[PDB]
Amino acid sequence: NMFSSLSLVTLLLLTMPIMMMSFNTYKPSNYPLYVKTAISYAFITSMIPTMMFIHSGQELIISNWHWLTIQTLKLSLSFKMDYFSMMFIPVALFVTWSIMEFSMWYMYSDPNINKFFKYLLLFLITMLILVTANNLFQLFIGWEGVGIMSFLLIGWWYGRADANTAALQAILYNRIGDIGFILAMAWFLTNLNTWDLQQIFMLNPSDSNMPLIGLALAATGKSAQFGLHPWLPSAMEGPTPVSALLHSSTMVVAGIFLLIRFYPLTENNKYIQSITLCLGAITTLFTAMCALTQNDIKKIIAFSTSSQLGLMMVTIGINQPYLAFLHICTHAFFKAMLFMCSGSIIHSLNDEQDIRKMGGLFKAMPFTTTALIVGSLALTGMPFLTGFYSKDLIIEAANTSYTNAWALLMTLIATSFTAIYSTRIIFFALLGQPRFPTLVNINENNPLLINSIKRLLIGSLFAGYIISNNIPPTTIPQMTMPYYLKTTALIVTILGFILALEISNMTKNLKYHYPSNAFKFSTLLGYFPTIMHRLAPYMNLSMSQKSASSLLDLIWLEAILPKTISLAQMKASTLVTNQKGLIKLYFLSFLITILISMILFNFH
Amino acid sequence: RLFIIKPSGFYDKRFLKLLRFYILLTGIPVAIGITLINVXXXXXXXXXXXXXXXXXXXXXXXXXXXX
Amino acid sequence: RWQEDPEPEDENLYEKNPDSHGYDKDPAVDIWNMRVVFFFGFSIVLVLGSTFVAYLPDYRMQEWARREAERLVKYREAHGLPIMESNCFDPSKIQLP
Amino acid sequence: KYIIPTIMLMPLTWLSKNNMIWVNSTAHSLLISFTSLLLMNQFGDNSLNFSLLFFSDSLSTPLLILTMWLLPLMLMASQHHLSKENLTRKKLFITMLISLQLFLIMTFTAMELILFYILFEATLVPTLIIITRWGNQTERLNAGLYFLFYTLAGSLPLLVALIYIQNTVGSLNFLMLQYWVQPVHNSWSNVFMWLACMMAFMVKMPLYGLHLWLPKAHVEAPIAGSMVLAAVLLKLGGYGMLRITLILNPMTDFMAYPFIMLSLWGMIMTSSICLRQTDLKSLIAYSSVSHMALVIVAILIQTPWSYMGATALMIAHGLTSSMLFCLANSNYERIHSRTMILARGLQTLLPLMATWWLLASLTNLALPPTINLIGELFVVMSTFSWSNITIILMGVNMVITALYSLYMLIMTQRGKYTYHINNISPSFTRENALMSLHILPLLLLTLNPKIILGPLY
Amino acid sequence: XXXXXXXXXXXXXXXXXXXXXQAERLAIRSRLKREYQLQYYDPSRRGVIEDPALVRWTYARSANIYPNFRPNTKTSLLGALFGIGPLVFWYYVFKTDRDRKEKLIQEGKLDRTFNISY
Amino acid sequence: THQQKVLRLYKRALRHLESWCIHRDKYRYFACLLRARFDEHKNEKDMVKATQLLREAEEEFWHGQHPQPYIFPESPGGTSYERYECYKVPEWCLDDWHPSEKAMYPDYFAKREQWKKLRRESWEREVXXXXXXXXXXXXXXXXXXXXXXXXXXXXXXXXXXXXXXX
Amino acid sequence: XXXXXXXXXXXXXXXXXXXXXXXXXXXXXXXXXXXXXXXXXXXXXXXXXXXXXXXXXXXXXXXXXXXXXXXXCQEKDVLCMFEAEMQWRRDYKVDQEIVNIIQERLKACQQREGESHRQNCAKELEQFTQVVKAYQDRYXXXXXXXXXXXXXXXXXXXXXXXXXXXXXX
Repeated sequence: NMFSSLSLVTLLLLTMPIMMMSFNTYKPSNYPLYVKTAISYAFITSMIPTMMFIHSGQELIISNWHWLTIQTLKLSLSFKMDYFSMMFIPVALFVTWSIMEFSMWYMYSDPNINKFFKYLLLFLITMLILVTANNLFQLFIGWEGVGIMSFLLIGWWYGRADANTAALQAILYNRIGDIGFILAMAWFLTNLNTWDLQQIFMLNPSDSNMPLIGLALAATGKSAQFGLHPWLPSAMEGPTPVSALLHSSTMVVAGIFLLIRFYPLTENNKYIQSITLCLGAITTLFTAMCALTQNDIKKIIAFSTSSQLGLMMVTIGINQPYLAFLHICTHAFFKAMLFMCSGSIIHSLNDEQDIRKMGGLFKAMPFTTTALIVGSLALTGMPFLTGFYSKDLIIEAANTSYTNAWALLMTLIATSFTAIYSTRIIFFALLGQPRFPTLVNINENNPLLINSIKRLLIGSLFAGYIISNNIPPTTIPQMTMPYYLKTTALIVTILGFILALEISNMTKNLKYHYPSNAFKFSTLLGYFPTIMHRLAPYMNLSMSQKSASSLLDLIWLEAILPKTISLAQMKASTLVTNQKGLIKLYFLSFLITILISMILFNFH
Repeated sequence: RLFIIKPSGFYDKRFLKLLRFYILLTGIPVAIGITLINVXXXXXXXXXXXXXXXXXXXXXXXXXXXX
Repeated sequence: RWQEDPEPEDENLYEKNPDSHGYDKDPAVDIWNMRVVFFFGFSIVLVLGSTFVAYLPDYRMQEWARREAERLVKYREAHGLPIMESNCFDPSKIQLP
Repeated sequence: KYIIPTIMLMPLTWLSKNNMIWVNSTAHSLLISFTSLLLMNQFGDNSLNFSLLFFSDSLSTPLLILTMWLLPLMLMASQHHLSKENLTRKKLFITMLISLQLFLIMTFTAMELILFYILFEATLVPTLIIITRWGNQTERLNAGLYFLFYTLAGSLPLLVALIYIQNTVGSLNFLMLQYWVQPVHNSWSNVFMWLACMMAFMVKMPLYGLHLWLPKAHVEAPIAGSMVLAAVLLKLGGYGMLRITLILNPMTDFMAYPFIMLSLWGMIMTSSICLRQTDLKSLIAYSSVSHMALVIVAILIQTPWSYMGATALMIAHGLTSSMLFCLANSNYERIHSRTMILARGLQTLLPLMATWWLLASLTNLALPPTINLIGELFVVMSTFSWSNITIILMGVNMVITALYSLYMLIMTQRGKYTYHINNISPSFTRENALMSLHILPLLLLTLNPKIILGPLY
Repeated sequence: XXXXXXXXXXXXXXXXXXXXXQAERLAIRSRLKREYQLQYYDPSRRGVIEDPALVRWTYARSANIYPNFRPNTKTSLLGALFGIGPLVFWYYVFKTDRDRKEKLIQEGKLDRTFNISY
Repeated sequence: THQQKVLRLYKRALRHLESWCIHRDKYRYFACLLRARFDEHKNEKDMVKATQLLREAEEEFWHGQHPQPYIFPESPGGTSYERYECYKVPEWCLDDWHPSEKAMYPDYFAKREQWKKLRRESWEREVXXXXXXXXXXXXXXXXXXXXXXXXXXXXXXXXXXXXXXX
Repeated sequence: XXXXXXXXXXXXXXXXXXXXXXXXXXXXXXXXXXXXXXXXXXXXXXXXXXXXXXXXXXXXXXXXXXXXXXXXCQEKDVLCMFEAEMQWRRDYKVDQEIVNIIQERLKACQQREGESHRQNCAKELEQFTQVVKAYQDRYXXXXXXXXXXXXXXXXXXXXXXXXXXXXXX
């Protein structure tokens, strides 16, 4: 009984600042602190039902506000507190808990300091709807809501140019991903009368039309993938806590989160199994390649999410939903630290977003640099740095399958490729001689910074102790090949880091080497600004201007009534201006009229 | 100290004050609407006996304001 | 030559000789209209009108059908085998062809 | 109950003194609109007739409430205009709205087709005088003549259509009597019987062909922006397509098949032009073509699910497009030109109106269930039961629905405004009230959208 | 559109004709700037300036529709095939899908048993 | 002008050099190598040979043209906050402020009123001085400086005064 | 209650044998919050229920049955058709919400079993397949929008298929 009551408390606590947003009571300067205090107690109230889940208990609740009664349907505000939904809530809340107190230090003394917190709460609420969604109509509220609140957050900085391009593209590529999602709605209603998520587990149909052109097409729009991903580096143009949330716990889960909930459909269909891994094979290396060449503090972390998303797509293709959410939950703790500890450098040395100009040494900054070493090594296959409890479990499970061999070989190169861009934060900018970005640059630790980073360290270290042990698993994967499958996950990180250190030091420590101008680089951006920022917006607007507007919508589609005006006025002139007076002429015409009635028309 | 960038503000802030003053003026029946469920009983599910079909309210369940 | 065509002039109330107003000319007309009866419709149609909309007077058998269906389910389950639908409004039709 | 107090607005404006006028016309209209929601909503299983056939009950029309909602709103934004001119001229063009309100109530209420026709074309007369006068830019007549010679050219074939039905099959009258109607045998002589009933509603509800009636009416502005809301009422004023397709021709859908394909291309090509256009009012004018094109698709499918989305979109578009035109009027009163590129600057100069700009733009897209999610998505779900191919075309349109809204935002979200020196006061107390009176009724429809979509709901 | 080499600083010569060409460009640039300078730097204005170049830009799309199109040639017919043409394209797509569906209802049922919506 | 075209390319070449090299000590090594290449042709003045080198300067530079160059902080175009961080408020909005709120902090309002009265009186004198310049068309290239010392204000007064503050 | 089937009874009993610790975090929080504000909410609900006292019984459900079916009266006449058309629309509106109850029975099965999903239940699965198939054939679902006059033709179309197939075999 306590499970149902305490579940709604977490939902109500996040809406309480929105209830007090509309005047109500006056709060000067305390409004940014009010958001921090609201989520602080929201974490404690969410910890208890997860502790209940380890023991015993599973509950589904509806608010009885069913707005639909249309044709054999009921649609109440449904809240599911089961496994994938239950565990994700305190993980997502603890990630935000640090970001809100981080938002006290970053973006300080602004005229729109209060309005910045307003959209972030709605960015948290809409996600919590998507997590607990048990209706497919309820699922749309979250999946679009997170994608629509991102417009106000990515394009937060009021820029006359370039800043609004990112906010437009964030929904534009998302709405091409919507084509599948809305098709997934229409197929679900016609084939199944139930419409809600509680249907799929009983009388499951075997059809390829639903998950492929549907959930997988939704997984290409939301959450990076290969289909459309030019919105990832552009999103870095906004403030640093915004870019942190989009790529750690919130916007980055929305694509994968749907596929885990629809796990009985993926297991039965064999054609879906292949296409999820075949598209997942291209996501692993192609996006990881872009992290090497692109030299910006924020933009390296932007492409690193999509390379991590490749492994998140493999989990669906291997038919393991239990190990699917475990990677993302630990990924939430990986990049809540990594985004803003690197973001702390940008604010310290004036306003520099490039790794080349940045020279934040380990001796110069004591607190921020320690998080950068731990965070980068956590992404790679490390035995006890929370990497083995998330990344390595997928690699060991993938080898024992009837699935595609080319997709399996491509993932193995990407696991060793993680070591290159992780060291490209350390060796390229942090380590060695400082680049000196500006003469007399001040960098100091603030009281708000210490309370945020140190308490993030608990989440980044104890993630492989709490989440991995308490959650009940299904079917153990580790059994076969001690050197070919089991050792290969750990050896790739060791051989990758050795290859990264040898290649970087050869170019950096050389003095006289001369860089070659001629190179085979299809790596700088991946040639997506040449086709989707140059060709695709042009082709939709050329057909709009050379055709459509200048031919049809103003001339040819109009030419129905002006066609019966230009010919009507010609027929009008043949009666008015015709016969220039004279009684003679009118009486000559009357001679014919009698002859028409007698000869031409047969009547008497 | 600086003079800074200037907006209108006086016309802008007054409208929000003038809007909310008339929300609060009809915010009293909203407060009574809560007490109508509290003080007066809403509805109970019971089988109808053959005596009267409709009196005041014909068929209305939940909220006294519906009747 | 225009002769009499030139007469156009820019006009705006803004704040000059108006203090703070919405209605053009006269402070007495402005306060009694633009803030009172303009916001009286905001209080009656929006706030007092929110009680209606669809909530309260049943609205086309939305709440009535639920009580009607439940008693028909329990009656047909105990006696009959077919649940609700089997042959809808058809009992002995005079042939077909 | 509905007519008579609406007629008493005519002696109200004339008898009242010159200093008042606007106070009496707005306040008295608001209390009549409250009483429309009080009585019309009550219905049984099948909605029973109101009285004798002069004005009848509503079966699937909560769209009458929208006309009552704009009944005071068509006076609020017109306050900036008309004030410079004569006091007698002010009274005349309030009474032309009252006459519009008189005829618009009669169209939706009266359950007829014979007498409905002489109220269908009767709305065109007051709007003609409204459009042909007070137009700031030229070519009023190149839009005024096009306003009639598109509509009347298509609607006069109803005289040879409707009368032909009642002479053979009983009488049209009540529609509640209309069950005498036998299914059409489908022949070459029966082709022009179906076309004449459709072509009348093919003009008011804009397609791909014969669609140029609408942009000319919007770009060449009648009076300020409040009369453009009445032009939105004319789109939904052709609601008889819900009644004719269901009753008069139930078996006929084979001849509907080419007309769906025309409206399907009136979604991609009508949206593409609505991107590179210069005028701020035109970028609402062409988005209103595609939004009402969704309804025409839904009608010709004839599925029970599609009429739910059809009735929703009539109310959805009636309070979102009118909201967008009020924002276009608020920039037209300050900058004195309808150019999008020149009128550039939100938040910095217009701090509170920019939040109203956001709420109006996002409602064109599928937000959390306000009305447009219950409008658009219901049609897309119903098109798959017609044919599987539809969502490949309909999904592309869902991308460009953002490209109406966001392009209107971004091209005004630049805080430059170097050439512009005007727009000192951001918005008057009435101007901000206009924006709230359009979105907040839709925000109340989130709780209960039963009175937003009801053909057997 | 882009060539083999991106145009930014490619092919430039001083000469005599090119030196006077830049003098022609600055002559109009300074002339239109000074009339803006006289309008911007005075408190007596208060309002939005017209600018004849920007009005003619809006007039290019809103007007000049029927003054043009008087030479139709073969270019207009190609635009008609890109407009009225694609409407006839889907006529052999939607009908073929419907004839596929209509045959299934009468013989060899393909529709799902758990279907009731519309 | 020949002198300006060399300087514009040389300014770009130094800033484009730091994208390829990582360390600042290696940057100084290549900077001396670039100086020796251009000083060989700078010694003698040529009309045909020097112009041929200017078109040759586009080559080699274009072969290694896109390694994502660094613009450092707030720069015209490029990357990382071009118009961002500075939202700003126009000077027209300052006078637009309504009473009661304008009464709060009277030091900023009274000082601005004194500057506004001085700008209104100088506007008539500045208009006659601007047309006094010998051109008899409208203007030539750039705006002319003030000749009078007593009246002050060189043509534009609101150009430098009241702009933006971060 | 009565109409809704659901599960008979749930077990739910804790043992707690392994490890001493601080008893249980789930058990301690359940006992604490039951008397903190859950007991106060139960007392406030009882105080308002007792305050009602006098209550109206009311008719609630209305009768009106049969009154001649639509497939008994023919020829276009308002006097006979109107009562018949109201009867069919009454049945159609109820049958829209009949399916909803049977749909909710399948919704109740999915949560209560979870891991079993399709392996058990079977009774709710068979009940849903029988009704929806009958709803698809009899109550439109294919024959356009709702109309009582068109419904008799839809019933005749199904009857014609039964007469043609049985005669051949």
